[PDB]
Amino acid sequence: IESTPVIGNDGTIYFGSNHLYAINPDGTEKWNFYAGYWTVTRPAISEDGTIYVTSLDGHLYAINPDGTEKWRFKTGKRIESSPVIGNTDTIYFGSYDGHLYAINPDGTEKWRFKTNKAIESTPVIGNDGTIYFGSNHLYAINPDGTEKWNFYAGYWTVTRPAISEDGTIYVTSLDGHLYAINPDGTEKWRFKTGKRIESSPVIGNTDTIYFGSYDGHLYAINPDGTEKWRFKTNKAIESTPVIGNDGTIYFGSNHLYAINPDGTEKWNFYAGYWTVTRPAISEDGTIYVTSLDGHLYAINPDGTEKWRFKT
Repeated sequence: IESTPVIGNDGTIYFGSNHLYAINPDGTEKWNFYAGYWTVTRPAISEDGTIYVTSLDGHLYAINPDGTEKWRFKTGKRIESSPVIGNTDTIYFGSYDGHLYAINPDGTEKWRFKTNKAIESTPVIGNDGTIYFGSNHLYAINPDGTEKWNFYAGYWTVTRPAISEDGTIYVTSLDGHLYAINPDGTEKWRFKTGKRIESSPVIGNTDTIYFGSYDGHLYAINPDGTEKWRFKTNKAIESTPVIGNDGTIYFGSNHLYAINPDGTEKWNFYAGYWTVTRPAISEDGTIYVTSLDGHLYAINPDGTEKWRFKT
């Protein structure tokens, strides 16, 4: 499976399925990290430049900025959860054994927090260091490894949360709700769509909350829980949207869509015969996406192709 591209602070683009490629912004290959047949996730990158990915066969890899392996942490259990960093360089990821793992920067385990469901989603670190993850419900964990609270969207699984500047926590649920949750874990409001949601919410522009639906619409929800607009496409939106520095809302599905803050279409980018990943956007405004045959595309802000890369 191709991962969402990630842009390091220095502009390097990291992408790939079971190889981790590091690409310079001019489209040349910098290095190639290979860990075996297993897909690795999009990386999280620490303040000191260490690159972390999880592999499907249960490793957390720490990789140096030149692509050499620094260490590996082994669990022997499936990982679909992409790692995140917080609380002074701690690395967290979810396991199919049901634990949230916390790993120290030296590759030793800090703690593991047990749950009764596989954690398939990416954890989220709040400004106060709370670690959140969505699975059979929304879990909030303290940095010390103790439970802070749990929020239930009834019976149904929820996505990883988005957290606003004012501390509101948002998740979507499989049955089609967007939930707004207060910092203390109590429900603020809910918004119903009546169709499946697998897309996670993102916040941008004037605290607006965006998510995709299996009805094929991109939804934009005001912070009071009322609908701002919906944008129709011909295919379920299963991936999570992305907000650029100019407020454009992007999402990847059968092609790459760019939507203006007002809900109108900005442009469409097609990657030939292939569906595409979630995009990444660089500070200079270049958009990156991978097609499912493994082409990394660099796309200018106006929707024209800047370059493409496949090894």
